[PDB]
Amino acid sequence: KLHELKPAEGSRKERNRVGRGVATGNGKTSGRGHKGQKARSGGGVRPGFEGGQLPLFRRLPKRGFTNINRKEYAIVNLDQLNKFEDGTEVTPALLVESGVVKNEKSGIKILGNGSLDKKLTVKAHKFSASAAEAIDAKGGAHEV
Amino acid sequence: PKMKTHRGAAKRVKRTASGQLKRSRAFTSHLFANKSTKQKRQLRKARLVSKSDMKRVKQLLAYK
Amino acid sequence: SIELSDAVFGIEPNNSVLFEAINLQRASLRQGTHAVKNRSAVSGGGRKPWKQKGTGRARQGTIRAPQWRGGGIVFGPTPRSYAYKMPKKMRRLALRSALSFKVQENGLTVVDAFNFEAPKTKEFKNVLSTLEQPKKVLVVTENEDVNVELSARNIPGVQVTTAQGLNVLDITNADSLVITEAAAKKVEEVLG
RNA sequence: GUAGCGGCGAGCGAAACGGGAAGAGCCCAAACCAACGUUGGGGUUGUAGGACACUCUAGUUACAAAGGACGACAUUAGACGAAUCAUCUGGAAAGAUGAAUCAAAGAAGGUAAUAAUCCUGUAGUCGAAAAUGUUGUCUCUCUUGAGUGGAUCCUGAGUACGACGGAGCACGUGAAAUUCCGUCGGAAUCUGGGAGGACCAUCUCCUAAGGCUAAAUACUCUCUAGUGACCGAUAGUGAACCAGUACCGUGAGGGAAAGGUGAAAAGCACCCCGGAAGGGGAGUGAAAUAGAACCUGAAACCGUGUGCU
RNA sequence: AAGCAGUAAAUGUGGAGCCGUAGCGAAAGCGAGUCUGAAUAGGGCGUUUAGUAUUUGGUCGUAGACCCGAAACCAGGUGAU
RNA sequence: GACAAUGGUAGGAGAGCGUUCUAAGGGCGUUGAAGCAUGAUCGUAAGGACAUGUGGAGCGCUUAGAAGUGAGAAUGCCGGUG
Repeated sequence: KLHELKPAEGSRKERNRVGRGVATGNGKTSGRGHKGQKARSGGGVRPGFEGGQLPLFRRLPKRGFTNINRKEYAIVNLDQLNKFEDGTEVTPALLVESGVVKNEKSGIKILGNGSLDKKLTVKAHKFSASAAEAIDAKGGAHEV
Repeated sequence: PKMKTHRGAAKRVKRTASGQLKRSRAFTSHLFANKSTKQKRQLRKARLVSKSDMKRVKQLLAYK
Repeated sequence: SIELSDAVFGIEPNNSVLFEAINLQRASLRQGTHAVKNRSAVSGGGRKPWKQKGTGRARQGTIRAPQWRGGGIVFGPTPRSYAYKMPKKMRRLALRSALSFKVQENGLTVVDAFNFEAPKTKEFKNVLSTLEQPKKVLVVTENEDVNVELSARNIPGVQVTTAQGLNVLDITNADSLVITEAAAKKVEEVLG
């Protein structure tokens, strides 16, 4: 009822207010300490560092490059294919529909992690050595 | 607004599966006549960022 | 006479989700429209009042500082919005909880069609008193009934709503619920 | 916060794709024909168009060419508009206690205290001499349409582009394309020219060096009707009050303080002390320690009289 | 998410987009395994393979960022009573 | 019921008092609200009642929500008075 309301147990907590007397425990200096750079309004040094010793991310070398023609493949392992009725046909337009592939980056690839225990025909862009052997090991077909 | 990545730090580390960062070694640019064979062969291997350094630079690489 | 599946009107209410829904709705119909003036927005106070040192006085820089009488305010109100959101699946679990709680305490009244041809407050007042209804009642139909909404709206404690206008706040504030069979079927079919 | 830029330091930072709001496209220069350079006609492009030669007829006044008569609304004054009586306390009833009534009207404000039924109102209807705005129906005003042939002709020049010096593109001269300025040089003509991030070859897309164009977008000095878990006189605009005012400065310019009797002035007739101010009575009023220096009236500070020392 | 409908609401609708279900390598690439390497020979990082959306509290970053206080710098004006 | 622990600055953790506004419910008030003054009252603390004077119209309680939420000191600002 509107006159008897109760939030769930442990779901709320009161905020802490500083500079409100000595009995609270955060009264005078409000938890900052005594007379430093970190005790002034406006804060102190940058999150990485500033001044002083040479930073760690400046005494190490750079490495590598980025390829603009990069290709990433949506992978489906052999376990995710058991949801289909045995003897069915699997196509990239149906994996996205049934709820195995959410985003089709640059095609579908099948990886051999698990057990198949089916006789279904699957057609995808790429196959691995285990995926193609295990699929053909119990009856089936595949295409590219 | 949005936080900004450290561009000079994103060119030097990579993210691993457990969440750590993989780095490269220093003291390998030149002056190799002054270093022994054992030193130069063992500076080819990679390392990981220490936990002492992680406590300071973790926020600079949050989108990476 | 009328069968309704226990998915609605027959579940155990969830109190945490109901509290969250009540607080969300009540916070989302509140406008900010409040503002103060800081140092820069208060009129005047450009020059220094007196020289930094030489006379015995506290050093001051402007006559509109926070500690002056008539100066700017620091850390005051500023206009903003208070609304937020929750997952769609929790917005529906809260509504069924309200309907089920209302059903639990015998606050549900299924009736036939409201047969009104012209607006008339006394006829609906007599109808409400015949069915033994409490002071606060919510009446629900399927579409917009003009002749039902025109009357029954000047009576303090009665509100009219449709099937796709049901609220967590309307159900919780009302003391008993009066519905029609078509409205009940629409409520059962839409929700779940 | 990706690609990238960066004493590769601090830091800077995109676009195309996709999802939406809104959504019409057109006029000139040249070839060519007729008249006395002139003004008319013809003509507007990449699936290649146009000139010449072959059979040939939707008003868009926001671009697209530009002057006017022609009924419905909106705004600017307003008018109708339901329902209550009695007792108690009180100075006064709307409060308390009983009997009623209205409601497409229980928003709000006032009335001697706290009113759906006392008053102005509200819901709902009615209404325009005259002026202005927005729209629609004839009148009114312009109007040339598509394919086949391509002998031959036309399709924007000190322009494009290059070197030197700068700038702008997220891009600091870097391997810098794409585009702008100053100086100096300086093309091609459909088997033509440009682009696809130096550059060349092949492919794909487009056609520079003339012009015009509503809508979705930004803001509020204002007018009308409203809203708030915004302020309540050291707050809220500097300014609730004759405020950009008193005042200060040669000048530009800087800038305050100040709200409250009572329901109704019914704002103390008259007598006494005094030169007067001020007071003591008597009256008004529910109340005058509510008498205009007026609601409530705290602390500092200043006085008079008293129990114990 | 933007948008649309709704009382400046609640929540309908909207699946562009985002995080996770698989890593390793500078990259081509391979894939429960990959990189280095003549050689799983040894070694490095992975094979845990439960996340995801909203929100109370703590801390951080970008904004003046807990409050008051300079000596100064730049830009446009006013002054030879 | 038996035993054990409880000095404390910087600083970490936990539980509470009070103030203004909103929602729902339930109440008080001219037979006298808030405010002010006095009192020999209650709780471990922040603090809460009651009675009597003044005052002349508004205000508490319970559960939730949100903050311009607590003053002894800055040669602090404004007013009054030594």
